[PDB]
Amino acid sequence: VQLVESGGGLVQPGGSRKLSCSASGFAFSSFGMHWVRQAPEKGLEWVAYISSGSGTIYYADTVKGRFTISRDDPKNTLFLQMTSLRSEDTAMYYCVRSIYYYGSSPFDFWGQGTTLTVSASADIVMTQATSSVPVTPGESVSISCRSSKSLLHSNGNTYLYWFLQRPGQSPQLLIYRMSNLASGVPDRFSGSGSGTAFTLTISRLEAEDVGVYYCMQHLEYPLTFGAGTKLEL
Amino acid sequence: TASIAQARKLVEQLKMEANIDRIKVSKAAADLMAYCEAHAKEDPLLTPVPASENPFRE
Amino acid sequence: TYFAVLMQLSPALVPAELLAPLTYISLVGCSISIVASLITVLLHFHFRKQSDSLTRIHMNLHASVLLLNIAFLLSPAFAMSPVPGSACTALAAALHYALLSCLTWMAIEGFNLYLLLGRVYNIYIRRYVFKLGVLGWGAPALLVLLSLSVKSSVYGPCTIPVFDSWENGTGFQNMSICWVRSPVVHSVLVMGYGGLTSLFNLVVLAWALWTLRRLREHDTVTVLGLTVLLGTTWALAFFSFGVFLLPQLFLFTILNSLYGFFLFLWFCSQRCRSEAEAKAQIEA
Amino acid sequence: ELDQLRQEAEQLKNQIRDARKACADATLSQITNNIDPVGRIQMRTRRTLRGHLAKIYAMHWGTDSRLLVSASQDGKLIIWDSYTTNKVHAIPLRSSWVMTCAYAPSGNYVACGGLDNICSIYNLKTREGNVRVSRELAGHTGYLSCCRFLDDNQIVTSSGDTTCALWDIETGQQTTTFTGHTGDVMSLSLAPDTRLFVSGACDASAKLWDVREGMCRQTFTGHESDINAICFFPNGNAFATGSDDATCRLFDLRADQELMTYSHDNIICGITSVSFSKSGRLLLAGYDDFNCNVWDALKADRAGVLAGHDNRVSCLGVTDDGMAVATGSWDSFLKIWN
Amino acid sequence: CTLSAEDKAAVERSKMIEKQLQKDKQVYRATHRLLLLGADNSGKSTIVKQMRIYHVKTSGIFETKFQVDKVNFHMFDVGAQRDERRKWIQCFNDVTAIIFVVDSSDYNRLQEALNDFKSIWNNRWLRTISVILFLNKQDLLAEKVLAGKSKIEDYFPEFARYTTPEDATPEPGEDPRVTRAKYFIRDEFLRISTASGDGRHYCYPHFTCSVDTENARRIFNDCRDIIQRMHLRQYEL
Repeated sequence: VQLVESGGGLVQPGGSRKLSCSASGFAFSSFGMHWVRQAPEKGLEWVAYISSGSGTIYYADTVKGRFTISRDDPKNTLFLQMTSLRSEDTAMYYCVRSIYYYGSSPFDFWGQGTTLTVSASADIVMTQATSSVPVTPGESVSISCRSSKSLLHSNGNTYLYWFLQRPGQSPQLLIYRMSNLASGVPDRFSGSGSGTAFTLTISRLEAEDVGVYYCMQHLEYPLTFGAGTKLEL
Repeated sequence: TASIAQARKLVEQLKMEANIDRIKVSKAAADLMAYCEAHAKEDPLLTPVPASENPFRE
Repeated sequence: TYFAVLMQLSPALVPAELLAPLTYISLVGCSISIVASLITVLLHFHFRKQSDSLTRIHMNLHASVLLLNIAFLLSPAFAMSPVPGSACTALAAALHYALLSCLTWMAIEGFNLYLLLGRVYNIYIRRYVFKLGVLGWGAPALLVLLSLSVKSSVYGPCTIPVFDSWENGTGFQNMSICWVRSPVVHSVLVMGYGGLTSLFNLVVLAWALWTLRRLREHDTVTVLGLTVLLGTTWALAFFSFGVFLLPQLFLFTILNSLYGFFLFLWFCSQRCRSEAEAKAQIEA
Repeated sequence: ELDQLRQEAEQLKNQIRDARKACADATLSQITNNIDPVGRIQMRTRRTLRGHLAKIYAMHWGTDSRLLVSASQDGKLIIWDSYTTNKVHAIPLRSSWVMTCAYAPSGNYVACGGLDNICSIYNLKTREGNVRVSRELAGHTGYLSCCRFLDDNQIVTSSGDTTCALWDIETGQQTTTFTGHTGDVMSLSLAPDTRLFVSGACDASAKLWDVREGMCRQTFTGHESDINAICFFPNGNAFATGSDDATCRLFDLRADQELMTYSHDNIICGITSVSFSKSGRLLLAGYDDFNCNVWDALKADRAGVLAGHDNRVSCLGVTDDGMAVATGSWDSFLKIWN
Repeated sequence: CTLSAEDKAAVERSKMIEKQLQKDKQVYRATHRLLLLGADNSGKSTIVKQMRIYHVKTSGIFETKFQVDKVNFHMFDVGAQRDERRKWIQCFNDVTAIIFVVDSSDYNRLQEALNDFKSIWNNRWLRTISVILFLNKQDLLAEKVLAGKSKIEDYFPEFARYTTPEDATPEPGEDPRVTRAKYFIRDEFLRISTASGDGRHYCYPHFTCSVDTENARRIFNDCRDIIQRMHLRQYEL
């Protein structure tokens, strides 16, 4: 599976720009799509979400009317129009795959991303530790996160997601619902939570686990990320 | 004969089945009843689980 | 009042001695009807079947006939002194709506028969029963709510004059039944509708007989049930002429007040035949 | 002689019958007559699952006791979230006529099969979200009656020929073939210890096999008509058998003998599915007369009737935790009774 | 609301699945499932290939698709199963019609074809299902009755005591002694048809040659009659 994005570049303030995500290698019709921003130095922030059938479309408060999303299913593409792009939008954009059912794993594949540079609210805020945790290979890392609201729904699921982003490619899913492990990540990762405070534990550190670790809540839209905790070698 | 080839398999199979130790029906009945009575609490179908911990309410 | 007042050209002539036997005939026939549907609706739910696309139309027709018989008896009730002004204008609208809904549902039964026997193969529509319910209830509502505001002096109290050969001089009092008092709607929405629908039902009945004869080349009990389900006794309201005093007044009443009872008989017979088929397929 | 060994086979049959009689000291009624009754059992359709277009034949609960795969004649396997009455997946089949449906213990694959002589294995969890057929097991010369999963790489299939077959999915060829029936096998149940399995055929006989060499251990002959359903006891040392004699028969492996028969006077319809409860006290059998009966497995008493169904009850299965029992009938309805 | 975002998206997925189910329910209801049965000598395999012009090794069901007058059918042929069809045939309790194809060329094993038709007719599951009987390859029968090598009276004794039926409508170009045997087979099958019909189902005899240049309009008309009677049974009282 791959998600290649087209768009980005230098755009003057107040202009309009169209960004496209071409999905090759999976069923685009049955999958929801999300757009995730990332500032040049800061962390991630959710932007927009379109569902299967274009019947449930959500936006972030900061992009409530400026951006519009639109999925073209027959040729497997997802566009968004960006109107009135101010300097706060100078972020790289990621086309994130998702699917929703019992046992499903949302936020599986993240596209490479395109850089869009603009020239010169009871959200569930998630807080992490400082983005500097000195850890050496072979040890156990104990990253922690805290939620403003208890994510334990009446169903019995704590809608928590832990992602990893290496200094290169786009972030990939590590654990979902604080306990379930991703499809491809090793068993060294684990997650333990109580509803408000959560811990991602790496029982054994390798050289490929260096990066920035990001949080997600999914109890209700919008989706809040957090600053992100960084591991350095 | 073609038929005797199939016939000689049945005699061997019955010989294999006959040489099997069989316990008394009383012992098997006692063991079966013991299993039924032992795990009697862990059966939502026997005792109707209250509508606070069974996942098929409403 | 008798049942024939609902649809007539302008006979308004009863020998004034047969009115009391006639009205009482209309009194009990609706009464035996007013329960016959109520139990039938009871039998459809306490003994619910697989919800066939045909029996749903029968239940809807039963509901329409029950509404008609429950709105007919209460027009004389709301034609008396304790009526808050235009209180029974709503009841006149309800009675006209019930008549139009019953006729439209008869036309719907005709269309269903044509699809089931004439257009044999392609009969499936997305939700057929819903598109028939809308056409049988709300479609004869865009004709009553449309006229409720436009020329609003169309419903309201009505006093149809009954007279013998002596013009009812110094005799009795004419019956009061609040109905469509404008003799303009009574030729385009009541009798026009009953000539558009009863003619269709008669056409489908002749076609049903022809295709049933070609299909068999009991055969009479099915046609007798079909002439009740489609509604052909309501075709009797075309013979209100001077010579035919007896049929359009007495035969019409005695055959249409008990229309709910006849429909209940049809439903019970169909249910018993279904039970017989189920027993045949269980024991064999 | 050509008929010489027939006399020897008859002598062996008489010997095994005499052994069964010698091991027969007291019936199950005589042993469980001093046990209190289960009481009058009532269950209601907590959730009814609509969406199938034609008659439902097969179902199978998952290990998690929440996901339910059901097979219908329109050519569809629908995976239902029984708690929320949702449709996780709607797999369209190649052959509209499907008799059997399985759900792997790991929850990764669903096996379908029918009159196409093919056991199609569908990979539920794939990088692409669509459920694609993993492999189409072929090699059966008859309609597949029951496909059951051993693990993610082995599957036991009872088909319309006088054979059962254990397949290795990865290789795609029959790992072993169990022969010895003289009629088509119509049902199959695997013991909890993933080592033995009983197959019921149209011979009025149920045979217990062993999946390590492929030779049958014991045969049980107590029925008159064909066998449509079979199910091991939760203990693993007894199994039930549903037939068209309007009788459900519980046999035991250790005694190699009939234990008990469930048959009431006003039941003249066959049994289409039999499943034990978690404790094994309740034997739920879905009959042809539009309903199900919950027999007391230790008293032979009709201790419960499940009513609502508009047609023949085809599939019937309890959950692993024993919370609910799901009955799928020919009117495209799945009912989750509790 | 009352349920989480993931459950909302799961409900949306279920709604999409139900939409697809509604879309293909139309196709399911429009198509008329047809069963096809016959002996090895009967040329059902020839028919299911000759009608295609106008419109895996051990596989069990072969599916044929054809539409007449914008009405689409689905014929199923059973090819790789055992002799005993008692168990699987119950899966065809809802098929519109059964097409029983009989080889009339061979005179021997016609009695077993009659027995097979009788077993099909009296089956409990197959009750209330009609049969469009096709006496196939009449060309071979016409050739053989003029060949003179074999006689009907050797296999059937009632042929000599059977005059041609008065309702026969044969082409005048054929020998009038051919139609005697041509309708004798039809009468033999129709006795079994009418022995226990009793109104739930009927047989629809036909005579079919090798190709006939058309064989689907007969099925169209016959299935129209069958569905018409099925619909009329809702008003039968």
